[PDB]
Amino acid sequence: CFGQCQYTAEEYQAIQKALRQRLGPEYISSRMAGGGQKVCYIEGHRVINLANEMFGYNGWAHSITQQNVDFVDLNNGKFYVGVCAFVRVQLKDGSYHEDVGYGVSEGLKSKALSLEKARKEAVTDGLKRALRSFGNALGNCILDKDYLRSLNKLPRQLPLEVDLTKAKRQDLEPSVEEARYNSC
Amino acid sequence: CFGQCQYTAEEYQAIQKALRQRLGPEYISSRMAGGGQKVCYIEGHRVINLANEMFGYNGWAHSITQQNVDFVDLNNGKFYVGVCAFVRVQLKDGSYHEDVGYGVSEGLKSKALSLEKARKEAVTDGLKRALRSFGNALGNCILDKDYLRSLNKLPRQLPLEVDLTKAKRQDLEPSVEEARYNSC
Amino acid sequence: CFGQCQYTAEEYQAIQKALRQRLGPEYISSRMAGGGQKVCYIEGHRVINLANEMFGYNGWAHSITQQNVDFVDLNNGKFYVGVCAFVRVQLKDGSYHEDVGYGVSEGLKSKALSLEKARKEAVTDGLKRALRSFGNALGNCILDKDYLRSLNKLPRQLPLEVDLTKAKRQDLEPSVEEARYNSC
Amino acid sequence: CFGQCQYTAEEYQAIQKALRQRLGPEYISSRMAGGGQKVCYIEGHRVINLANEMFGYNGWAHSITQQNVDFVDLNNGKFYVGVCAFVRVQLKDGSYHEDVGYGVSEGLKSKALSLEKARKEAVTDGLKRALRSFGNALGNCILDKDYLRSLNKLPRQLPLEVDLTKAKRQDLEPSVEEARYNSC
Amino acid sequence: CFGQCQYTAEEYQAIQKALRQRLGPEYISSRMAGGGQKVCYIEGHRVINLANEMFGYNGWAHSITQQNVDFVDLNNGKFYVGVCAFVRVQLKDGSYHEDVGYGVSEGLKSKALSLEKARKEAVTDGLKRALRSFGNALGNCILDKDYLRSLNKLPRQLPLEVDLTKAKRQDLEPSVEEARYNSC
Amino acid sequence: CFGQCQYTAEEYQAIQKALRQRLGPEYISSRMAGGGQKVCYIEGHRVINLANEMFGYNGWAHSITQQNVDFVDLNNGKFYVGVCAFVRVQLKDGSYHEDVGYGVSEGLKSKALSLEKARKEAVTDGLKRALRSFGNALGNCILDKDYLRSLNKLPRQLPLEVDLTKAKRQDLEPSVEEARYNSC
Amino acid sequence: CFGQCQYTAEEYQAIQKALRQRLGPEYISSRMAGGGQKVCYIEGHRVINLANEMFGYNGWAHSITQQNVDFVDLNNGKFYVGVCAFVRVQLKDGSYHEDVGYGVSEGLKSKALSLEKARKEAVTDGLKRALRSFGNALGNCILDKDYLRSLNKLPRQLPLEVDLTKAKRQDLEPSVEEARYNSC
Amino acid sequence: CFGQCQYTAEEYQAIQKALRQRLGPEYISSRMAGGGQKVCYIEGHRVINLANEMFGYNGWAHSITQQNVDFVDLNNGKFYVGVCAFVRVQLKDGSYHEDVGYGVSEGLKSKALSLEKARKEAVTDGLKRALRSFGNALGNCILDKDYLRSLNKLPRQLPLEVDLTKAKRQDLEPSVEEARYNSC
Amino acid sequence: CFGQCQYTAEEYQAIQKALRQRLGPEYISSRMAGGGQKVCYIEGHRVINLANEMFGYNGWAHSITQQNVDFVDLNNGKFYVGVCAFVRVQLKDGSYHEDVGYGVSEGLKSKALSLEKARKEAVTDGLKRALRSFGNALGNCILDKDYLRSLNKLPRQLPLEVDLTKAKRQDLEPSVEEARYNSC
Amino acid sequence: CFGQCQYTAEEYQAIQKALRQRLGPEYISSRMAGGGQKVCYIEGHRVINLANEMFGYNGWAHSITQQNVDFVDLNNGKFYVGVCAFVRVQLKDGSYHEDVGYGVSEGLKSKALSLEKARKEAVTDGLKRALRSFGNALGNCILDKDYLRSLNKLPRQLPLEVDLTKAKRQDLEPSVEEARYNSC
Amino acid sequence: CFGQCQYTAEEYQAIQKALRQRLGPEYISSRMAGGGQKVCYIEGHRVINLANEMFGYNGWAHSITQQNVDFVDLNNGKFYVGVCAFVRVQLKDGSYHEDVGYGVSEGLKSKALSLEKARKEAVTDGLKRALRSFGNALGNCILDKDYLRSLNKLPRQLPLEVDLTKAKRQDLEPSVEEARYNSC
Repeated sequence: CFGQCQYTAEEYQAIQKALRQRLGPEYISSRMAGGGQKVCYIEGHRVINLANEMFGYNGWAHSITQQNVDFVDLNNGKFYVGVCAFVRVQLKDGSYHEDVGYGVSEGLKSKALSLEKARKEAVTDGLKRALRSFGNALGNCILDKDYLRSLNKLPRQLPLEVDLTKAKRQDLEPSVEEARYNSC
Repeated sequence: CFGQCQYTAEEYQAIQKALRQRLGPEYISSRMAGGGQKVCYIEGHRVINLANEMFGYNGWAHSITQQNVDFVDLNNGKFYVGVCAFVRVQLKDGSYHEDVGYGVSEGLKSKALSLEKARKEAVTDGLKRALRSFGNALGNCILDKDYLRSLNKLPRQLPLEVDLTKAKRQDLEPSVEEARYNSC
Repeated sequence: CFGQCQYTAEEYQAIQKALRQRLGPEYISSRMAGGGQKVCYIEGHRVINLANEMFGYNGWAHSITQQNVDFVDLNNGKFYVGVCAFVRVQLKDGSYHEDVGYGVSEGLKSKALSLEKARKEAVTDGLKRALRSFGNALGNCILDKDYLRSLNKLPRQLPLEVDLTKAKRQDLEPSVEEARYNSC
Repeated sequence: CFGQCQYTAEEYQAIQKALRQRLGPEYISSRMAGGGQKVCYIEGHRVINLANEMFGYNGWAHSITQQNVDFVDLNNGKFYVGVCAFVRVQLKDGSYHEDVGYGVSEGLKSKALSLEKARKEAVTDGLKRALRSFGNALGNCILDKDYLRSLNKLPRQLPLEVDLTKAKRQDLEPSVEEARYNSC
Repeated sequence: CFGQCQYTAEEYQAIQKALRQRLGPEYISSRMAGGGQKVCYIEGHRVINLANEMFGYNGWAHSITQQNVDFVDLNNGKFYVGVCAFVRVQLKDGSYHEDVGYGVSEGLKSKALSLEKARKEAVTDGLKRALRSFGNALGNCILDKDYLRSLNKLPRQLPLEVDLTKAKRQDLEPSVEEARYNSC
Repeated sequence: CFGQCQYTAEEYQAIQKALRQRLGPEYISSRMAGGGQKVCYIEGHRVINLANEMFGYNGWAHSITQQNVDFVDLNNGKFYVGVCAFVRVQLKDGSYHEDVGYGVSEGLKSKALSLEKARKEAVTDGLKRALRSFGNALGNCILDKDYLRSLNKLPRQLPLEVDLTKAKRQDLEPSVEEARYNSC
Repeated sequence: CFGQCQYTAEEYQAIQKALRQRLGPEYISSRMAGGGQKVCYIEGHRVINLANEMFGYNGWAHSITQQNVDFVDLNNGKFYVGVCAFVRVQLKDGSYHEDVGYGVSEGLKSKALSLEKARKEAVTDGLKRALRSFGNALGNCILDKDYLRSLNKLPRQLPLEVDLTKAKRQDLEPSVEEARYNSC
Repeated sequence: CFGQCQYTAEEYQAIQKALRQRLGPEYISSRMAGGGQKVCYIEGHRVINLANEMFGYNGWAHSITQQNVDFVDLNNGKFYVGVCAFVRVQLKDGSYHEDVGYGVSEGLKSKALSLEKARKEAVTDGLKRALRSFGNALGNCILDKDYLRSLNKLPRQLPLEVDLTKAKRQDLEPSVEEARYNSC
Repeated sequence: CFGQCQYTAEEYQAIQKALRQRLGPEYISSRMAGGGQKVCYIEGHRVINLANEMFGYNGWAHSITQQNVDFVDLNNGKFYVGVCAFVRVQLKDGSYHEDVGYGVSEGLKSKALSLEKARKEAVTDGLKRALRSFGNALGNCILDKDYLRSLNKLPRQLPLEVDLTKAKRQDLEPSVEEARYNSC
Repeated sequence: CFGQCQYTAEEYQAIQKALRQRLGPEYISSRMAGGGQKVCYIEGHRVINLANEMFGYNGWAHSITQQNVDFVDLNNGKFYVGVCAFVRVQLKDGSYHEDVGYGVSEGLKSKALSLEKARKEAVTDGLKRALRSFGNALGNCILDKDYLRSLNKLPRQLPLEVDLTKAKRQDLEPSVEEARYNSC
Repeated sequence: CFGQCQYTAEEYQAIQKALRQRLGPEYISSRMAGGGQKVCYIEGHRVINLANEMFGYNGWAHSITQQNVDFVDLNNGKFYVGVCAFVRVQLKDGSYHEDVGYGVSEGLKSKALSLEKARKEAVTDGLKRALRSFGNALGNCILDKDYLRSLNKLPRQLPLEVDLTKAKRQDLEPSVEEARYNSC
């Protein structure tokens, strides 16, 4: 089952070589840090799809080992919420990587929305930081300074328009059900 | 049993390819956020059916690892309830994904109804966010900005009328019972 | 034993296809919500029989993982009781689904009756919401808005009179005892 | 041992078909609810015998997972006692069903008798509600409204006189001891 | 060992048929309830011998899962003691039944004697109520109203005088020791 | 080892038949209850020897599952000590019986002696009550009223003088050591 | 290993027959009870040697399951210490017996010596009372009243002088070391 | 799986020889310590890539065994946060190394950002210090004084510009998916 | 390994016969008890060597199951320290013996030295009392009164001078290393 | 895996002989103790490399079993921090050694830096003291007084300049990757 | 692995005979006890090397089962620290010995240094006292009074000068690495 299967040599080399390279300009987005320069990051769904495409959708898993609210402060009617989360990512071979993410809320008035934002963000950057440890292709290169400098010297590409003419419009999946029938 | 069976190659490719694409305009609904623009989301039962159709009704499971009431506040006779829930979704191969959902209640007067809404919603978006990690087909594409922009440029389709002439009107299931007899 | 047997292909397809469709007008009942429109729901015993008929009487199980009284308030001599319950439903293959139900009591004067109602209702809607996740046939369709709209356009069928001429009037079960003898 | 043996096909169909039907007029008794109409129920020993006859005396078990006194109140010299009990019923195949029962005492003066009544009744309706989930024959039909309406249109049968000429008057069991000798 | 051996078909039918019938007039005794009619019950040793004779002396076991003193009150120099006990009875096949018994003391002056009576009685009716669930022969019929009415219409038999000419007067057991020698 | 060996048919019948009968006049002794009639009981060592002779010295075991001091009260310089003990007796086949005994001290001045008496007596009647459940021969018949009435109509036998000419006067056991040598 | 080996038939009969008889006048010693008659007992080392000679030095074990100081009181400069100890004795076949011993100190001035005496005595009579349960030869007969009466009618034998000409004067054990060499 | 596979001789010698040497001038960076000289260190991603390249991306894992906030102090409106983290690095053969890292924040005003920095840095230097123990190539040489002195005598190389013409611009990985297909 | 090997017959008889006899005058030393006569005891190292010589250096083990300081009192500048220790001695066959030792300090001024003495002595007499249970040769005979009386009638032997010409003066052990080489 | 492999005879003798000798003048460094003479010690990385070279990089592991801050004192604006750490070093054969190290900080003003220094130093000398127990080659000889005296009589060798022309300048490891490919 | 291998006969006799003798004058050192005579002891590293040479470097292990600070007192500016440590030494056959050591500090001013000394010394004499139990060669003879008296009558040998011409001056171990290669 999970955490027991042994990677084959061809699969090992494929995944290692694929993880060796860096990301392209489409993945990295930017934010305006408070009292700082432009901070480059990667969207959560981009890294998620990268994971399901590199290790397989059934090849990697992530769990929240422990999450606790660090603080909820009420200052002049605003809620400052800080939350930490421990996220562990495990492959199908048994390897794993555990890292901490932080969720921060400072502007919202409603306490419930503040905790919602804080906990969801804590989990999402926990996942990001835990997947970063597996190689450059999953998001390590964002921390490299020379890589960011080279990125700054690239043309600003326009966002791609999604061609959805072949999207999912009917529920029944004849191919998937047929394959599962052949597997049963 | 569950969490032990190994996915076959044909089934693996079928589910991976099916999870690769995005959702169609029928799945995404909209809400009017308080002091915000239109927020797009997916209904819970849509994602549930997507799960039972992609992995099989017996292929995926979800459990509530931990749920705790964050706060219940009484302000001038109204109840503000905020609840967090940890939901873990596991496939039949052993892979899993754990995520946090939040339930919020702010308008209801009765405390019992407020907690009912908060806990049920916390579990439902916990399930949604935990299933989002498995691919674009299960709801990841809702977070993509370009995908939403493309969706905004689509015609507004009328809701489909359900043809229920072949609904379930008798309890006895001759086909299911016969198949189970042949299996016993 | 339970949670270990593997579903056969024929049984898998039978149960999947049976779970794919929706329910008929006989199952859904209605309630008059306080300060609201007609709220449609499904009776507990209907869903129970649906479970024993779809998965077999020995094919599904449910347990109360955790139940705790959220609040018991005494307001001007009335008891407001709110209770939450965690219910886990497991099939014979190992798959499972866990969900939360709420029990509410607001009118009864006696505390004991209020807790009785609250806990029993909490468990019953916990079972309902946990069985809802297995497909449309077990009660998912109640949440679909288009399905409810189509239901509203149906004739109001009169309740069926139960023909009990073949009810259980003697204790001794010659068929069951004979079959168990042949099995021993 | 218990919870490990697999049901045979013939036994499975026998028990399923036997559980499919409903109960006869002899089983259901009535009570006069406080400020209400006639409430129909089933006696505990009737359901107990139904269990030992349907699944075998060694085929089903029940345990009290957790019982706690909800409240003991002293009002003007009377004791109001409310108790909850969690009862789990398990078959010899491993299937199980867990449900909550409530015991209520409001008239008795002595505290000890009040707790005796409350706890015993809590366990007995816990057993009833946990056995109800296995099918219509074990007591599910009591909750069906149309079934009760049909029952109201039946003649009121006189209670049966027990013919005890073949009761147990001697301790020694030659048949049972001989069978156990042949089994040893 | 215990809880692992499988009952044979002949033994199963013997014990089931023996448990099917009811008890004779010798077993049931009567008590004068405080402010009530005659309450019929069964002596503890009668049920104990019934157990060792029906399932074998090595075929059934009972344990006290949990016992706690509910209350010890001192009223004007008298001790009111109420105790609850959870008793679990298990057969050699693994089946089990768990039930609650209550011990009550209200007249004794000495606290130690009151607790002695309360705890011993709690355990004894715990055993009685736990053995009641196995069938009519072990004491279920005491709760049947028609059975009690039929019992009231029976002649009052005089208590039997025990013929003890073949009692145990010497310690050494040549038969038992010889059989154990042949078994070793 | 202990709790695993299976009783043979001949041994089973020997022990069952031996346990079926009642005790002789030598075993039962009498005490003068405070403000009561003559209370009949059995000495601890008598029951102990009965156990080692019926099941073998290596065939039965007893353990103290839990013992707690119920109360130690100081009244006008006297110590009233009440102690409860849970004793579990297990055979070599795995069967067991658990029961509660009480130790009482009310006259002694020294606290240490009072607790000594209370705890030792609690354990000894715990053992007695736990062994009572195995049959009439081990002490069940003491609770039978007709048996006691028949005992009252018996001649009062003089206590037997022990013939100790063949007592144990030398430590070395040539027979036991030789048998153990042959077993090694 | 320990608690797993099965006793052979010859060894079983040897140990049973040896345990059947009673002790000789040399073993029982006497004490002058405070405000009482002569109390007969057995020395600890006598019972210890009896154990190592009956079951073998490697055939029996004893452990202190739980020991707690009941009370340490300071009265006018004297220390009254009462201690209880739970001692479990286990044979090599798996059988066991657990019993409570009490240690008492009332005259000593130093607290440390009082606890030393109390705990050591508690353990020693715990061992005595736990070994008493295995038969008459290990010390059960001390509780028999007729046995003590017969003992009182015996001549008072002078204590035996130990002939130590063959005592242990050199450390090296050629026989034991040679046997262990042959065993290795 | 992980922690079970045995390293081969050729792989063992390869990794040992590779770990024997020291790092080149590109890896070590410098910081200006407060009131101190230039402090040399290694970037986190450099060591991460070194780990995935030396032991394989699936050959090493790291987990956070325990992390606790040492202190959060508020001094004149600034937050001094000190956090410790225990990080354990394990190879695929079972070997492991556990070490402590510290995260420090002293300048930031917002508490949430201070804890974010402190915890993330604590984990990152925990990983660094835990990987340092495996050899000189993974970062041990930074602590050698003579190595640092030799480094100071080296020319200051300009940072390398990353050639990203072959970066990751499309999601689909034909090579990885094909290899996984061949492995399934 | 330890606690699993079975003693051979020759080894069993050798150790049993060796343990049967008593100790010689060299082992027993004397102390002047406070306000008492001469108290005879055995030195710790003597008993230790006796253990390693009787059961082998690898044949017996001892562990401190639990040690707790009973009291540390400060009286007029002196420290009275009383400590208890539970010591368990286990043979290589699985047999064991557990006993309590006490450490006492009353004269020392420094607290640290007092606890040092108390704990070390508690452990040493715990070991002595736990080894006493294995037979007369390991120190049981010290408690025999007739043995001590016979010892008093013996000539007072002068202490033996140790001939150390063949002591250990070089570290390297050619014999031990050669034997271990032959064993590897 | 780790802690299971058995050392071979040749490897055992190699490691034993290598551990037998002492260290050379290059390893030992000196410190100026406060109010003391020159204190000789060994650098952490030296001992680390000695470990990876003697037992192999995959042959030894170390873990922090428990670390707790002993004290953090604020004296006139300075922070005195004392920390203890328990470090366990285990070989691949299962052998282990556990020892305590202490971290001390007394001069630093910032609390965070003080704890950083204290905990890191505590772990590093815990590792040193735990590795010292394996032989003279890993650092035992530092405690020998005659060895230190002989060291003082040696010429003061100049520190060696590291020849880094063959350092690690490229990430890709063709040899390691090729060996791992051949191992997969 | 460790604690499982069985000692061979030749190895057993070698180690037993080697442990039988006593130590030579080089091992024992002396200290000037406060207000006492010369106290003889053994250095820690001497006993450590004795252990690795007698049982092998991989043949014995030691662990700190539990260590707790007994007291830290501040008297007029000096720190009196007393610490106890439980040390367990285990051989490769499974045998073990557990003993307590004490660390004392009374002169140092700094608290951190006092705890450092106390804990390190506690562990070191815990190791010494735990290794003492294995025989005379590992340090038992230090407690023998006649052995010490004989030692006092020996000439005072000058400390040996260490010949370090063959010390460890290069890291690479060709012999050890070659042997490990042959073992892999």
